[PDB]
Amino acid sequence: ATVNQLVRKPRARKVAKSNVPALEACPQKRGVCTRVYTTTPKKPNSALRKVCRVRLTNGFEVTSYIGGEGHNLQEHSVILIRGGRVKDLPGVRYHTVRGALDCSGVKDRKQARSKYGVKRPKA
Amino acid sequence: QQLAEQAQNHWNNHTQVQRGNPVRTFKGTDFKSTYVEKSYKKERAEAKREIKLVV
RNA sequence: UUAGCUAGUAGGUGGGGUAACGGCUCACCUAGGCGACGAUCCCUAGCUGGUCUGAGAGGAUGACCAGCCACACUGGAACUGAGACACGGUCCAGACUCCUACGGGAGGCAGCAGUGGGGAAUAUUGCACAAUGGGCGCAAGCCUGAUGCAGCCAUGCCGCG
RNA sequence: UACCCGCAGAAGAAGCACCGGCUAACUCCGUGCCAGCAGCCGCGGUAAUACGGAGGGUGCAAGCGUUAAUCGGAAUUACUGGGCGUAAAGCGCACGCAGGCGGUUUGUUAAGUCAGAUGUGAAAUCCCCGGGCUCAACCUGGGAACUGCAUCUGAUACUGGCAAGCUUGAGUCUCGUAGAGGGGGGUAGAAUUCCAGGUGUAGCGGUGAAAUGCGUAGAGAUCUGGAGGAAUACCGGUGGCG
RNA sequence: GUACGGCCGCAAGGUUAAAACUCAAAUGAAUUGACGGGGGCCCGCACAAGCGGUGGAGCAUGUGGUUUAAUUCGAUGCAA
RNA sequence: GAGGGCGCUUACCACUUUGUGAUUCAUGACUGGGGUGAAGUCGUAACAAGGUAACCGUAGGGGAACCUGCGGUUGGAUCA
Ligand SMILES: [Mg+2]
Ligand SMILES: [Mg+2]
Ligand SMILES: [Mg+2]
Ligand SMILES: [Mg+2]
Ligand SMILES: [Mg+2]
Ligand SMILES: [Mg+2]
Ligand SMILES: [Mg+2]
Ligand SMILES: [Mg+2]
Ligand SMILES: [Mg+2]
Ligand SMILES: [Mg+2]
Ligand SMILES: [Mg+2]
Ligand SMILES: [Mg+2]
Ligand SMILES: [Mg+2]
Ligand SMILES: [Mg+2]
Ligand SMILES: [Mg+2]
Ligand SMILES: [Mg+2]
Ligand SMILES: [Mg+2]
Ligand SMILES: [Mg+2]
Ligand SMILES: [Mg+2]
Ligand SMILES: [Mg+2]
Ligand SMILES: [Mg+2]
Ligand SMILES: [Mg+2]
Ligand SMILES: [Mg+2]
Ligand SMILES: [Mg+2]
Ligand SMILES: [Mg+2]
Ligand SMILES: [Mg+2]
Ligand SMILES: [Mg+2]
Ligand SMILES: [Mg+2]
Ligand SMILES: [Mg+2]
Ligand SMILES: [Mg+2]
Ligand SMILES: [Mg+2]
Ligand SMILES: [Mg+2]
Ligand SMILES: [Mg+2]
Ligand SMILES: [Mg+2]
Ligand SMILES: [Mg+2]
Ligand SMILES: [Mg+2]
Ligand SMILES: [Mg+2]
Ligand SMILES: [Mg+2]
Ligand SMILES: [Mg+2]
Ligand SMILES: [Mg+2]
Ligand SMILES: [Mg+2]
Ligand SMILES: [Mg+2]
Ligand SMILES: [Mg+2]
Ligand SMILES: [Mg+2]
Ligand SMILES: [Mg+2]
Ligand SMILES: [Mg+2]
Ligand SMILES: [Mg+2]
Ligand SMILES: [Mg+2]
Ligand SMILES: [Mg+2]
Ligand SMILES: [Mg+2]
Ligand SMILES: [Mg+2]
Repeated sequence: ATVNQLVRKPRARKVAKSNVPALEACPQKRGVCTRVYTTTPKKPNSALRKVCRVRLTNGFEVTSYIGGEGHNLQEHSVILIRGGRVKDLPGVRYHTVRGALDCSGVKDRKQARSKYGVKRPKA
Repeated sequence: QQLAEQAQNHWNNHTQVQRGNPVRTFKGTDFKSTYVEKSYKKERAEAKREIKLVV
């Protein structure tokens, strides 16, 4: 607090690390599904959350959530991840973009379509 | 060892269950979740706040 | 959680060299020089005007425009030259690509378009020298992918339906 | 080409996100901790404004959401502008070099500081007053600014430098006073244990109770003598010294 | 206050001192309770003092279990 | 003749070569601990005097929390 103490050693501010380190400051990254499966959340939730171990281009191998109802993802499916944490899943910090290069949109979604890559249905 | 690995292959080949006439039945109760949370601080505190907001 | 570093090193006399001062270089003499006011070593990094945010102080940042710097496939070198150790100049060596009659030769888009690639992602192998500017020329004029424009994209801002 | 004029026809032109709270906007149906949502809290286990659909609405609009990144909010690195008894935070304590800071008077100097001026701080950019594209974006004239730096001129309260001082800080000297303050060497008394011996005899010791153990090879008890080590009842005190 | 590295130590270890990963808390003080093999006071057939019981027996009754075609459903600590 | 040029030669030097360090990245049998999960086994250490007051430093011991010795602290209840 004393100004001499500061002059000798200034305020060392909080260094802050990114919580999405695999994307490397890139808004989206392409990766290949190494494994596609479902995992049980932690307490207090319960489900079979749909997730995939995916190997990005930059070499990292992460685990990515598969949003929406039903998916076509399999091994070798080339997808995009976009960052975004799934709190109730330990160590799943990326969301799989729907409508992105293999990941088909959610079938029969009529609202909030854009977040799931579904075209506007035609009458 | 070869019959063990071939039993793995047997699973890979015709493992899928043929449903009908159970040989025996086991009356248990589990395999999804047995959690009540018991910590009625949150659930009742949000309800508390929501009621204050509404009224 | 890098504490010692430095022998042309620091200074001097003299000689040499430069467009010019200088250990810039050489001989010899001195034994100095840097370092907690962070030397040295490691990592990262072009710098700035500025940009974004912020009441401000600050924090981050350095795309476009402009000033400075550095580089021209990589490693060196000089030559010409007022100016370079020189993007589309030269010599050598290396990696790669190409030609060869196998003896030997050729090339360098980080100029403008463009191609393959990488990537989440970034455009047309366009028109013109008509304006501005530049090189040469007495001048006309020639050259000018600078530049003026056009094409593509909702990428941003603004306007309108 | 900008721009201007004429024709016909509403013609050719509205999407995205969200509606539990934070957050503007609630209902039904499907579903039942499943499917799934989620930025935090959390929703979901049969009447779900939180999931999926519809109606409605809300915010935005040729955009709208998600993601990435920076700043903010974060006074959450507190220079402006934090805190340290117990929330994280006072070194175990002192001595002390560099460093920071410095009682009080005059004079000098004028470094810091201050006033002015000069040179500069490229242009663009931000900002202000106007002008031009039908407005705006955009372009643009002038100005202010560029909080900085250097030079000169001047000011002297403060800080700094220098010279002299002064005694209130600090320090010495004289006489005493109290103290388990420290080091060294002696010494005293009580007690423990042991050894020797006397008497004496059947238990001693121990715990909540017991047993292990010590005892007839005489314990335990009591007395005398001897040895040795350690700590100093009372004084003794929310007393002292450090 | 750990690893690694440095210094120190005869050794024990001391000192300096991170990071990944992870949770939405962790904490401090105080408040109302409850709880205590904490304290105090008072009371209950609470113990004590007494009397007679149940648990053994046969039977009634209800229940659990079992069985069956069904042995209808409920009650199922004290408080079935 | 002077002088130049070529050649030759020495100096400086890039490629490259050698030896030995260093440092950083990845990886490695096995191993140390850590976090998280599901809440399984052994105990019940701490929280009340938590049933042996707790904790701090150290030393030793022990399936494990821990136990014990020495010093310290109150961040200890009770004392009617
Ligand atoms: Mg709550
Ligand atoms: Mg000289
Ligand atoms: Mg660089
Ligand atoms: Mg602020
Ligand atoms: Mg070159
Ligand atoms: Mg290249
Ligand atoms: Mg020339
Ligand atoms: Mg020349
Ligand atoms: Mg050059
Ligand atoms: Mg070129
Ligand atoms: Mg190009
Ligand atoms: Mg070419
Ligand atoms: Mg291409
Ligand atoms: Mg690609
Ligand atoms: Mg194209
Ligand atoms: Mg021209
Ligand atoms: Mg030409
Ligand atoms: Mg447009
Ligand atoms: Mg909605
Ligand atoms: Mg509302
Ligand atoms: Mg939603
Ligand atoms: Mg339910
Ligand atoms: Mg319903
Ligand atoms: Mg919601
Ligand atoms: Mg701040
Ligand atoms: Mg922030
Ligand atoms: Mg604070
Ligand atoms: Mg504490
Ligand atoms: Mg504390
Ligand atoms: Mg202290
Ligand atoms: Mg003074
Ligand atoms: Mg001055
Ligand atoms: Mg001035
Ligand atoms: Mg300017
Ligand atoms: Mg106007
Ligand atoms: Mg003075
Ligand atoms: Mg005097
Ligand atoms: Mg340690
Ligand atoms: Mg508390
Ligand atoms: Mg009580
Ligand atoms: Mg009784
Ligand atoms: Mg009976
Ligand atoms: Mg009976
Ligand atoms: Mg019955
Ligand atoms: Mg009853
Ligand atoms: Mg204990
Ligand atoms: Mg216990
Ligand atoms: Mg016990
Ligand atoms: Mg205890
Ligand atoms: Mg305790
Ligand atoms: Mg023990």
